[PDB]
Amino acid sequence: SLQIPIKLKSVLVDDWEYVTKDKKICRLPADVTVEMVLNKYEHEVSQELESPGSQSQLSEYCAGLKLYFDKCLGNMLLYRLERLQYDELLKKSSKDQKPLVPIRIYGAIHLLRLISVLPELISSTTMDLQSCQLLIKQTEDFLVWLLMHVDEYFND
Amino acid sequence: SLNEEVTFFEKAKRYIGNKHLYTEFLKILNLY
Amino acid sequence: GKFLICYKCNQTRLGSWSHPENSRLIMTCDYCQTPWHLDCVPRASFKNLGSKWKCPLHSPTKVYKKIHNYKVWKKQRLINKKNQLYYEPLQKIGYQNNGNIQIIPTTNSIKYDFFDKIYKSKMVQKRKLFQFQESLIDKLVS
Amino acid sequence: ENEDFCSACNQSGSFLCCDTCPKSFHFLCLDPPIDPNNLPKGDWHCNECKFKIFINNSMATLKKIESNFIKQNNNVKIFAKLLFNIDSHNPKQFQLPNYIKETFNQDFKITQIDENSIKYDFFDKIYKSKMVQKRKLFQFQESLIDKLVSN
Ligand SMILES: [Zn+2]
Ligand SMILES: [Zn+2]
Ligand SMILES: [Zn+2]
Ligand SMILES: [Zn+2]
Repeated sequence: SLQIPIKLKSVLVDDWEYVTKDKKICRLPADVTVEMVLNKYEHEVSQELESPGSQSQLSEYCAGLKLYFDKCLGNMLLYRLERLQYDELLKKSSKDQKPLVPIRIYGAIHLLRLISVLPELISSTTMDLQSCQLLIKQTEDFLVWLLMHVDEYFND
Repeated sequence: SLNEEVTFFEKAKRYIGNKHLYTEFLKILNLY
Repeated sequence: GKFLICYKCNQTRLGSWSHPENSRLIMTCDYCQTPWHLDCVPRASFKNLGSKWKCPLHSPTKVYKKIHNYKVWKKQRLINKKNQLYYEPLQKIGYQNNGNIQIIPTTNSIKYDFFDKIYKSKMVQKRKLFQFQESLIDKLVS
Repeated sequence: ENEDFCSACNQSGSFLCCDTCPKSFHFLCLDPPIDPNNLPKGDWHCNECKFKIFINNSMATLKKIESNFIKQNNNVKIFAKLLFNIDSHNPKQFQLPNYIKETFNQDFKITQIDENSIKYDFFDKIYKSKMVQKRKLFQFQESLIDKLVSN
């Protein structure tokens, strides 16, 4: 039930053009990670949010989105000329003995890709009504918080 | 001020005693 | 063999058979067996026949609330195990249950999670208090 | 026993024929980028095949380990159901969503709730009620002040 505005659609289709019709992919450290986005997003919304209950849902949604990004980037959030990049990342991670982690690697734009695939992905299996509404509500206010400063993370 | 706010629930549970009465107390607090 | 301690007064007034007027009558609830004095809950009868006596600690199965007409809520009747489905919410906070719920056991991090969640929220509230009173005194000058 | 096209990336190339499902994958179209000429020796169970023989194609044990998995991670609880489908998901190329391409025993279900959720809900709703009555009192006070100033 997502109705995202035209600017997210435009930046997503221009990323599609850069990833399909062009060989160019995102930078290695992908600059600002979703770490940053979710972190500050919490630091602004929780100071705008009023109830302790709503802040519990905010932190819960942040942690779940981070873990889902980590556990689903290798499953859907990849394109051509990025599987080799992911292979290079996982061979580099085993060199310094630290375990691999997608959250602090990929850019906030693959997070927006996860939000884009989320409506079709959620309705595939058995899921609630009210939990679904909570998820799209957190989706929509996270998206409008992105819409406040798209130019911070989506400028070429 | 903060400490009593976070400590109210389990001190209420300690004052309740029986776990069935605390279950009905949580049912009351949910119905509210 | 222990003493039925009344819930409200936290005492059992057994009496002494030399001063039997010092003995307070005690009954037990017909559902949770919680013993109550006849004076702590205002009652004169012992509820010997008719309906089962319910102590004040039990949650109601029927309540009326004011609309400000009215609205009524009745708890769902018990259903046998072959046709009764108990389901666990995925949403923890704000799940609109019909008032018909079941309590599951709670299984150190959660304890401190509650502590910071009140801190932050109350902080935000102070800020919400401080953002509106300044607009009030800045309205009086105009 | 094999597929002419890769069911993940949707072009033809070097394939790995699975045993049960006829779908085949490229050497990178897998959760892990299986190194060509270095593929582990065995039957080559895929993620779907490993999900079926992990649960032994019976519903009761799969729901019980799904509930056990959700019980483990209550911090990511709303996404916990969505973490499970991933295990039973064969990684594929990101095909765009369609809108992105453009420009009765269930009625009397008893809710299984916990003490901490009741605590959070009670605190949330009392804070909501207290500050909506406080803010409406403040708004009525401001409106009455404006009415007395204008009069
Ligand atoms: Zn008494
Ligand atoms: Zn009773
Ligand atoms: Zn492929
Ligand atoms: Zn297979």
